[PDB]
Amino acid sequence: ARGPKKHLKRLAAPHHWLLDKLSGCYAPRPSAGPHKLRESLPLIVFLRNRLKYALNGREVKAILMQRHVKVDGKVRTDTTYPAGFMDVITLDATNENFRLVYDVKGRFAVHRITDEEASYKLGKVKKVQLGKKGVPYVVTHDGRTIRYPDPNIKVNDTVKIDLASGKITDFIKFDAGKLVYVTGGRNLGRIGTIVHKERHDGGFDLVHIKDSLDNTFVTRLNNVFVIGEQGKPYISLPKGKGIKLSIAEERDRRRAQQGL
Amino acid sequence: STELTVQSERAFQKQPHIFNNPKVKTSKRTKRWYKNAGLGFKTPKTAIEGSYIDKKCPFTGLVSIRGKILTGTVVSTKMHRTIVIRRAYLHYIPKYNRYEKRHKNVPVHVSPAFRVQVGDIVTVGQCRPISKTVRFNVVKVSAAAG
Amino acid sequence: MKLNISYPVNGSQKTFEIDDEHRIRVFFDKRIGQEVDGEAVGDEFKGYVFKISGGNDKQGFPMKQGVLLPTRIKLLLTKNVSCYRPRRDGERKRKSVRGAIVGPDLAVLALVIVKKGEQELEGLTDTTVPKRLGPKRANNIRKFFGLSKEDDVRDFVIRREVTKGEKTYTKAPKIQRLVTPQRLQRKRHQRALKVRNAQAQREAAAEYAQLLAKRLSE
RNA sequence: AUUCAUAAUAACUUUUCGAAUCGCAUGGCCUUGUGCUGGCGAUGGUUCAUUCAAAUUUCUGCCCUAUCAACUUUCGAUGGUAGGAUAGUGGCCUACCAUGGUUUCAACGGGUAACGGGGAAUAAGGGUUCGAUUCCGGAGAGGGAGCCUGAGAAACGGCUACCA
RNA sequence: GAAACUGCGAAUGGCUCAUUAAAUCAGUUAUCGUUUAUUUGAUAGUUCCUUUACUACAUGGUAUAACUGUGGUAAUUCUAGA
Repeated sequence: ARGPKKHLKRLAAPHHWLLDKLSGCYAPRPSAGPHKLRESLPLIVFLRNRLKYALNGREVKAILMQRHVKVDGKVRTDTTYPAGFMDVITLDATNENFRLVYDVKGRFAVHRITDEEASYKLGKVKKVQLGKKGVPYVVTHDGRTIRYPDPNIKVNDTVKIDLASGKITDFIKFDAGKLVYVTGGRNLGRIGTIVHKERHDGGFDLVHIKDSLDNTFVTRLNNVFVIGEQGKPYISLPKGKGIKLSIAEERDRRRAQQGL
Repeated sequence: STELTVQSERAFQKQPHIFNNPKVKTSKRTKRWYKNAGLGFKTPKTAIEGSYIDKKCPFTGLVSIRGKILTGTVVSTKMHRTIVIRRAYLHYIPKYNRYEKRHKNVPVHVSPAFRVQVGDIVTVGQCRPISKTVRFNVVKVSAAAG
Repeated sequence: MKLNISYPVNGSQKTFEIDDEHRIRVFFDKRIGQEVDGEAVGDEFKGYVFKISGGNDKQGFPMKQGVLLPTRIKLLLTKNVSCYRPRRDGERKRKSVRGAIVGPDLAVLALVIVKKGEQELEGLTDTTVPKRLGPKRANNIRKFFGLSKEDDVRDFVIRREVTKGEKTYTKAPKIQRLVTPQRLQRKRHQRALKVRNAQAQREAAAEYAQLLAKRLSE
């Protein structure tokens, strides 16, 4: 139909934004950006549904226009900015540093960290390729391309990249027995290990995941994301630690913690 | 199940960017390029030693094999470089809880390193559509009962 | 008809309404661009060699250039050609038009003096109007005053005077393309950024080559 | 899975791109010329990448109809070679060369008060009817074709032609 | 801070359901079969000249709107001459 959609109604955005059905037709429709509009979250729903620092889009626009919100270190005045996975949205005013990591349930929640670890974001690589003047380069999943890598890096390896240097720091070579953060499907937002790895050559190779609490599952491989060493993750983790309790014991934990 | 000469039509059938240098004495009698099809499949020995061209072949050729991989028997062979498959299968019905027998047809590009005829259960993968019906290139063959 | 006559050298223009058919009919069989003398329409116009410029018919539908076979006609028009300013960019339109060869119902013709004769006309010979807005590019000012390369064209610009109700003050055009210390610092910064980014990529390549030698050392 | 990324050679090209730009600050120097350096951020500018996309495309799946049993080919019907076209594959079109392709497991033709899907109603279970309509996908701007502009439209709150 | 020149967008939204019955469409595929403004991130040291009597880089050209004035036609978001 003649060209690109710029509207997007409510009941069509992802569900991890947790928008109410009413008080509009529309839903804040990410611009083009680093992160996909299924896996990102705009700053406006971040600020006014998840942090409650405004009540109006008027307000969120003035807030961003005051040049405090340094999403990956850079001031953003764009309401429709797609803040997505492993994002280091920091401030100066409240001096707080939010990292967009998920829930156990699959929802971009709040994760308030220090200034240390507000200075590096991780990233899965998704193609490594050779370019002009014989220069190799490596992609991430925000689209950060980086020239001159460590050649030890392959595809599906993760990288710690700082904020402003680029300058690829401690990467992780991908293999078995590593802590990963599965970020898709129903296994979205659970943490486990690389107990087994399988190649179905030609279509959609997979990886067995065992968590800590003896729950095997088996994910696809564009949902894998290495967060590091065995019991040693390079960043901090939310409550639950990506473990996905059953619903009855979930209710039992809620009821027991309900009251003293 | 016929074949032809070396060059037939009004062009000179070769592969692109393959240059049998006339100045250097070619000890071998050609520079025959090919590739490996992948998906575990094996290039036939006839393909490497052969003397066809067929730019639509997965072997010594310019298209590539990806997408769905399938099998089926062969019901027609009377085209030039294409056969006609009949993927026989059963269709369920929820209401009657009972299957019903059904079929389609999906004509594939028989390459002249593959000797086929009626019978011949074949295996065949998807290859960037070639003409209006044919999206599939035969990669492996087998006989019918004997 | 009605005839507008224009003299650019003094910059003026005026309409007359001559009706003497024996005078008017000498301009027939003439397209736009030709030159005449108006001794038929007036002995006051004797020696004044003209050049016909254009005009409108008895319905206002104008003329153009190369618009021959002169009855009123329709034509598909585009940008950059007259009789139509495009109201949405890219759009073309089919507007009517009239032929340039002078016929009888050309209700307004307008023309220019290209060669002055001998007589006097009250509003186009002695009455002069200068230009309204002066030169504003630096080289236009230099050619307007015949200025050299380093003649400091800043303070030789056309100053215009206005009073508000009493408070008199001058104003001047803001000269664009002036070589400024602004542009000096800008060219300096841009060239320095270029050469420094080049040297940084060179040194990064060198460090990467050292790292690859260390990897190949195994 | 590659003739893939890339790299090099030999050249070619109406030789594409390589900031004649702007706003704040006004800082460091000595060989004071009123000289030399100098930040913050605004648009652009080439390719690659990402994103928003779009177009094709694999598979499988549709209501009634035999008072529709054969259909397809001048003028492409199926397939090849090669060229043009195109964003790009492709009978998409053209030359040439073969008669193919579909079908009683229902083709082709007819109806429809046929947009489809998400779903709705009624509900023991198995189902039956409906879905123009709050979302996705489609399609159209009176009927029908053509085309400028533009990354994107066969745009109609654009144009041109005819018809009503 | 009017008017215009420029760059952008007016292709999104909105409406209806007439057509179309393997067509669309839903799942499930591919781009090793291609375009893509935008946003994000990378990225650019070479342009002329037998490389000595060079040929603006403290920087090169006219060519148009808004404006000024003379006008048309009963009449258009019509426009012409200067």
